[PDB]
This record gives sequence, C-alpha cells and structure tokens, in this order.
Amino acid sequence: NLNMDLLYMAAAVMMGLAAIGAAIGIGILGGKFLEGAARQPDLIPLLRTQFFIVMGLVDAIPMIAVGLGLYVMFAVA
Amino acid sequence: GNLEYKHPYLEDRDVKRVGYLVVSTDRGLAGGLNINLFKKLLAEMKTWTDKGVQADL
Repeated sequence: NLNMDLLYMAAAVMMGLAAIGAAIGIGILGGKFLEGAARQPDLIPLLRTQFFIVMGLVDAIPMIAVGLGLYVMFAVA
Repeated sequence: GNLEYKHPYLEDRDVKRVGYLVVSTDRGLAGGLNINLFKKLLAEMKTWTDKGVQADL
C-alpha cells in the first residue's frame, strides 16, 4: 500500500543526516588529533586516550538517530 | 627538543676552508698576551693548511 512508499524515505533521511554529521565531526576532531601527534610523538598515546574520550560524545545523537532509522526500517517498514 | 628543525648552522659539513675571529688588545705593555695567542693560532692555521684548506681572518 501507500505506507511502504514513505517509510523508507522517512528512514533514509534520518540515516543520511546522521552520516553527514558523524563523518564531518569525527574528521574535524581527528585532524586536530593527528597534526598534534605529528608535533610530539610519545605524546601520541595520551592524545589518543583523550581523542577516544571526545569521540564518544560526538557519536551520541547520530547513533540514536541510526537506531531509530533501523527501528523504522524494520519495526514498521 | 621534543621535535627538531634543521638550520645549516647545526649540522656539520666537510671542511674546505675555515674562518677565524681573532681577539687582540689595542694597547701595549700587556706582556706576552698577544703573541702567545697569535703563535697558538698560527700553529693551527698551519696544521689546517697542511690539509689543503684555506683560512679567512
């Protein structure tokens, strides 16, 4: 019927936007991480620790949105 | 330090000719000061030019 026409667009928009956000944010962060490392090797591990701290806050809302995208595409669609 | 940059002044290169900045008094009566220095110099400028290198003063 007409439901299945919309549901997958209503999912794909969510997931494409989450992808844009996650990738752009993680790259903006990872660039500052890397060029910082290249200054001072043997500061690499501490910076990587802190990078993994900060990455966990970036992937929060995008991953909520991906979870709901998968909900719609399979709990509904 | 924790990293490095590389200026010419920091890294050796093969010595083809050498420079000297020579410090000397302006006044006499200093005793043997100037000539001990100048002979010590001349000995080593000789030692260097025994290896074909020139000197610049």
